[PDB]
Amino acid sequence: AKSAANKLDWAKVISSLRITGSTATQLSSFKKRNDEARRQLLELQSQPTEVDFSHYR
Amino acid sequence: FRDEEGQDVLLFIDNIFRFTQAGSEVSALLGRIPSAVGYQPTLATDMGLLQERITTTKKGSVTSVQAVYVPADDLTDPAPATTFAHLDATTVLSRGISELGIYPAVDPLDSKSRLLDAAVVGQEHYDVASKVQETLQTYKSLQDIIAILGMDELSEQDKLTVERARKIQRFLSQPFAVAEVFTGIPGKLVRLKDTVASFKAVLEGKYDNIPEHAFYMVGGIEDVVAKAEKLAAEAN
Amino acid sequence: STPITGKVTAVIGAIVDVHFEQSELPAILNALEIKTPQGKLVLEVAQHLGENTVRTIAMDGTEGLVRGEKVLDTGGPISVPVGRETLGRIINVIGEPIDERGPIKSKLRKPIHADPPSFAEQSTSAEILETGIKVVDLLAPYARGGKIGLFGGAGVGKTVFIQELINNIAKAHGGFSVFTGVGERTREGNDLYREMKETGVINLEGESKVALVFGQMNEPPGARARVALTGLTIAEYFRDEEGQDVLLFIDNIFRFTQAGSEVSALLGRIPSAVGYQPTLATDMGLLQERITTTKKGSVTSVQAVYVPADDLTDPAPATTFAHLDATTVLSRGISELGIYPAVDPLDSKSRLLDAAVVGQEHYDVASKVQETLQTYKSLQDIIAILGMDELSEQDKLTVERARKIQRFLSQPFAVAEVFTGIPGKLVRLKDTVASFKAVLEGKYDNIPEHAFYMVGGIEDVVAKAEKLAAEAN
Amino acid sequence: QDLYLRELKDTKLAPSTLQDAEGNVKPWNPPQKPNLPELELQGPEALKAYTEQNVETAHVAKESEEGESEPIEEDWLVLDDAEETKESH
Amino acid sequence: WVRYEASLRQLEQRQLAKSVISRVQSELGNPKFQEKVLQQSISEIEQLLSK
Amino acid sequence: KAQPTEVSSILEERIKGVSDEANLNETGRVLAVGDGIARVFGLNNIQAEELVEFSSGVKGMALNLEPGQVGIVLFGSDRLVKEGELVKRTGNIVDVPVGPGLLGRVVDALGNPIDGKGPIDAAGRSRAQVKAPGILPRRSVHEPVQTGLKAVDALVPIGRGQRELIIGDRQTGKTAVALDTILNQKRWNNGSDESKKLYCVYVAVGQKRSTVAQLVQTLEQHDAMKYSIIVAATASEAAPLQYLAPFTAASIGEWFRDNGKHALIVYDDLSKQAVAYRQLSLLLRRPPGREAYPGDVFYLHSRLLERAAKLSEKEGSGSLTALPVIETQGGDVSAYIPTNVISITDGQIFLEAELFYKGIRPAINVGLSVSRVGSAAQVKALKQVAGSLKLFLAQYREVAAFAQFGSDLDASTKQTLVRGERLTQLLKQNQYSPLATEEQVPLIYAGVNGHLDGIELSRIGEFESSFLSYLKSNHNELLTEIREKGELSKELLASLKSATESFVAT
Amino acid sequence: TNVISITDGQIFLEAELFYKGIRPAINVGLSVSRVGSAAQVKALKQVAGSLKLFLAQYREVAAFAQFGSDLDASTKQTLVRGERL
Ligand SMILES: Nc1ncnc2c1ncn2[C@@H]1O[C@H](COP(=O)(O)OP(=O)(O)O)[C@@H](O)[C@H]1O
Ligand SMILES: Nc1ncnc2c1ncn2[C@@H]1O[C@H](COP(=O)(O)OP(=O)(O)O)[C@@H](O)[C@H]1O
Ligand SMILES: [Mg+2]
Ligand SMILES: [Mg+2]
Repeated sequence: AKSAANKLDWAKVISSLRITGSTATQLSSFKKRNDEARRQLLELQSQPTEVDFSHYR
Repeated sequence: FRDEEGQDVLLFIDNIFRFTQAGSEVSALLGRIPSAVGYQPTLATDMGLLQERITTTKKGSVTSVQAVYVPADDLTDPAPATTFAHLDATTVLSRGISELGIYPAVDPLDSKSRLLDAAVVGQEHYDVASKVQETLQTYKSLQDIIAILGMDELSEQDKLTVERARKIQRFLSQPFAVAEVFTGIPGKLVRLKDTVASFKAVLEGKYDNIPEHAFYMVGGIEDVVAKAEKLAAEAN
Repeated sequence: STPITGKVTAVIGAIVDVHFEQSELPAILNALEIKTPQGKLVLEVAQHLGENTVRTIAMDGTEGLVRGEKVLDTGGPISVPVGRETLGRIINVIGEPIDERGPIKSKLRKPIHADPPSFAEQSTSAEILETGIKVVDLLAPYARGGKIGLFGGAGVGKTVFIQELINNIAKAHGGFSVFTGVGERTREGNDLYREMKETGVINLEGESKVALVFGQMNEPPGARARVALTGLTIAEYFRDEEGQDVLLFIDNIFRFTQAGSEVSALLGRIPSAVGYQPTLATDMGLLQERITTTKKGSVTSVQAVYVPADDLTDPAPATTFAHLDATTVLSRGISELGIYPAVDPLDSKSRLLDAAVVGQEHYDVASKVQETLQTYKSLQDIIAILGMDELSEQDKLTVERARKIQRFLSQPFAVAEVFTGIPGKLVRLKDTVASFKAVLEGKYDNIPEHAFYMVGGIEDVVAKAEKLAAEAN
Repeated sequence: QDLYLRELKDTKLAPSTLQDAEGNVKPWNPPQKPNLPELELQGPEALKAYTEQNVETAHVAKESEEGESEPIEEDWLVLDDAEETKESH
Repeated sequence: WVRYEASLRQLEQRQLAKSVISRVQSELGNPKFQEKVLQQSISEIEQLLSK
Repeated sequence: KAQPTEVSSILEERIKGVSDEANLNETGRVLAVGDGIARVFGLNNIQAEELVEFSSGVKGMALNLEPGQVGIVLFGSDRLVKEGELVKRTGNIVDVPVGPGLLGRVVDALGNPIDGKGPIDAAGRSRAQVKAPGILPRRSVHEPVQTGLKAVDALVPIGRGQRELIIGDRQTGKTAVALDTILNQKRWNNGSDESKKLYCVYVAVGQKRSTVAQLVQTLEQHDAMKYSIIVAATASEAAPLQYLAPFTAASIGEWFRDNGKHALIVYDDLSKQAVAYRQLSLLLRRPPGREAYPGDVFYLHSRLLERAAKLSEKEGSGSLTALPVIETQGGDVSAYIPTNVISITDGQIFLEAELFYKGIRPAINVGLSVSRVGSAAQVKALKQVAGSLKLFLAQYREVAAFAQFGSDLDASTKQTLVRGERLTQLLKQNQYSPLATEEQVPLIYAGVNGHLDGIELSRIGEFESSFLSYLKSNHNELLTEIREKGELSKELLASLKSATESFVAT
Repeated sequence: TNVISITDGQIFLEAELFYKGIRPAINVGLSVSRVGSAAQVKALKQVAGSLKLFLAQYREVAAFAQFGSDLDASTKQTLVRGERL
């Protein structure tokens, strides 16, 4: 579902060779990238957030 | 097979050196004083007893191919060094040439055979092989002078000889059909006459302009020309 | 009780054969006593030869031993006094005090032969031991609970290196330290004992937080072999029963292997490679595995390996490399050019050189230092043959920078002021990593390489450069 | 088997007061009733952070801040800054 | 808590090993050198009855 | 604690039953016990290399059976054993417990648990000395072993049943690359497909106990101890234990191999096993061969390694992958033990300090590191796909042959030098960072197109991480496509080229 | 190697220095003392404290004599001092 959003974002980036000199658009890009990377890292590393009282207790 | 059946035999023994290794292995516990390099005292004896029974008699012929493993890449080890005298055609595979990318790894200098005679392979074949050998020898004598000082200091004739010998060394590599696992290029069957013609053409300087890469991992001189053309096409 | 009397049958150099009667055979490594006129001689049962004959190794000189002399079995292996009583005392292999300060009033005497603590280990190899030596604080960090090798051949400077290690660490360490002096110079031991006495490290009428073991190379092979074991007994008793972090100190761990080969030559064993004892690996592992962190307490080891004939491939130095968390290889070639200590920057190595423990900054600085030094060594051949001109600008800059770092690796030691002539410097880890980071960026390229010679931090480099540029020039 | 039964009840009675019966511990003088159940019960808490981790202190997530409701100054400043850089594309 | 309980099991095994010395000393002073000899003799007799 | 009680009762009842029916008469009596070995008279019916039990409790094993006396190597210290002590022959050749319960446990040479985690649950007992599979039962190595490091996977791939030697100098990354190979298997071992699961067996022969603790904790952290097996032969442990531990671990791996499972056994060190066996021979009165090494160090290494093979479908299609090590002395590849083991293993992985300090973090010496199965035992997406990935090794050899020492001939030579430098820059991989093939393939492809215009060599380290992140974002379809299908289609190659161009543009 | 490992210092004597003309030879750099430095005569220590530095400086400078040039004034002074030394 996220593929369309960043696909169009980098399509705008490919169009953005002419609006060069911007300050925080690229900064906001790395901000989104860092936030989504932290998303997928926390979702991958997240073990089942419950104590297995049947066995692990 | 040779004597009773009266048929030509190809006795392929892979790494015959294991026989002498096992002989030296059991010799220590057999109450035998070890020989040099910790080998059995009888190494020449039992090894020759094995090797002589491999021969062509009046009843049949045995075209045996025996691989020999040299310990520590040392060609002076007693087992292979003594095995050399028991062998008609010799093909030495040194690690150094293999390290340069030549996958057949056959060092062209010590790879010598008794058949290399003008009365056997022909005068032109002997001349081409001898010219190749002197080119590689001149290259090898110029290892250190090029490595530590530079190819620029050599004379124009010496530079030409060095580059021709580089081309030859690349041309020695040949695609083996069973070696597609490593090369990734289909194996080629270069004929004897084709090889002689290609190498006499290269020695004559006919293809000095062709880059050294085009001789890498190829078959005949036609394959060299095709690879050079492909390289020029992709380089643009 | 009933004494176990044995008769001497063979005296082969340092090895004595003892014959007993039926069912009185001492086990392997038991201690046997003979009442020699000069005192008592202790024999350790090395092998059972059969027919109720035991092959033993002498703890002292075998002169004056007559075949058939009575041999008394102590009932167990050699027992060395242990506890805080032994702190500040000098003890030989046997266990009797040799400091002429009266007998040691130790409550217990643990045997010198003990099993390793097995899998009671901890993976606590993450605490950097700040020694003050900038090269080891950067290239090969030392572990508080690990083992330090400190390799080197003749000369090189291994003894001053270890002495500097005590001077920087044991003065302000939270625990006790043990020095064994395995097959070294007796004058060196006397000087180093006096040095601790002056610093207050060993206070005769005081705490005296350090126990000393000796029996230097003037002693027979059996001594040089078992002095490491008795020092290990001291260290293990302090480590387990006292629960204290112990600073082991072995001045030459190689001498144990040398003595083992010496006795094996007379033990009827076919020699191993380079004529060593076949069990060299086995005894070496048994020795080193008594030096472990263990659940209770911790040990720092700190070895000093002598490479025979400056051969790093010698079987004993090759074997000890495995049993060492960090090593400090001192190369004689570096010693020739004068960079002291003569530690090889790209042969020391340490398991602690990982970003998780180091911090990814000091690790990167060390990696780039190794980069420059490896490139320098690779280019030495053409530098000698051709010169610096043939190299491109990048290679020339790299060679000059690597020369600067290699000069900077030299550090004055407080125990070597008589040799350097310059007061010793103790460089903190953060100081040296910052200094070498600044050097790597090229901030001090204009400064001559000689300003890095016998200096401490980068501030000392700047000071020396200014002095050379103004007062000298 | 005399070699068996006597060693068996010896190995049963020696820890009987230790484990089966509540007779403290006879083989060694130091008490065990107030030591492993009581003194070592906080052993995992002693090695770890007592009253800091075993309680699993739950910090409520801090509310994520934003533009702080600035619909005029922020937009105008962004437009002006983009105008400054648009003349030098 | 899991490896604390594991260490507790290790410690109780170690304390049983410590009490093993008292167990051994119990039979050391026990005049056991007569009943044990008879039992091992009759065990040997039973062993050789099959053979 | 009823468990110690009933286990003690059962063991003592078994002892009573053994005493009731023993009739041991030809049992031996020790004549002369040396340094960890004893010569014993008697045992007229002893089998060769049969386990024995000394009266002191130390176990033994019979290498040389001289007339009258037999040499017993002790699996422990010689403290307890004395002259005239009774020795009890176990009646069976030395074996090691094997099965799936060994997973998650650390055991000694004999297989006894040393991690203090309880008794070992074994599906059976397999001989420590087991004949290697014959010519027919094996199968050609085709299934790759995903090591997770770029250089070794691209240049010297390891497959199921292959024997690849990690030959190198001291502390040059041998056990490190062994560890990355060990850890990379967590991707498949956490799944359900047993045909892709690859159980691990580490052989810590000659390593110190602190190193083994480091190892076991490192495997514990990265969820790897559950599928790995640690056979530790401590240097302090008796030399016969060091000699035997790799054989017992080989039997343990053969258990997985014969049951349709794939096992990776890393014969780490094995030079310590070599010297331990040298000690065994040199106190067993066996005259040595070269440099005081006994005659059958070659036979020993070959017989031990040949047990690792890829079984055929008729034999369950199982595999047993060997990763032996050689600790060379000063980079001496041309030494007896090194070249001996190289002649056994299906290729070698060379590591020297030269490349280690030169920057190459895997320290992969592409020259002397060769794999005997290049096209096979490799991921299809990584083998040739675009052709250049196949002659990758030949290109590296060319780059070595015309490195900076060679004269920069022309623009083609400059481009070749830049390509080689960027490629060796790419191959560096941080420790404990197994990089999967679905992520390896885009990076290797980027080393052929878009590699030359890299902004400084040092920045390729962060460029690799950024390219991984780029492939993760709205390109995970490509990653899973190359992970699942295995081969790369023409449209897939075009998409990868487009992604590489888009990234290099940024 | 082992003898150096025992003794308290070494006095190396170059063969080329013997052949070059330096009759006592003695490599001033390789030769080194451990415990005689504290035992050295105090006046001799005062007058020879910097002698080691000058000889080391010559040992470094003599590797610069190939490119006979100005060589900077300091190196020329060190050479013209250490040769007389
Ligand atoms: N910090 C230092 N400063 C100057 N010289 C040193 C230093 N440390 C060691 N040395 C040198 O070490 C050499 C011999 O040292 P030592 O280690 O005692 O010999 P060995 O290793 O044979 O026992 C001497 O020549 C001395 O100059
Ligand atoms: N990615 C890496 N690959 C190899 N070695 C690394 C890596 N990162 C760090 N190292 C360092 O290199 C050393 C590797 O040596 P190691 O594999 O332990 O050899 P040995 O076990 O023979 O001593 C380690 O001590 C480690 O600190
Ligand atoms: Mg010394
Ligand atoms: Mg390793």
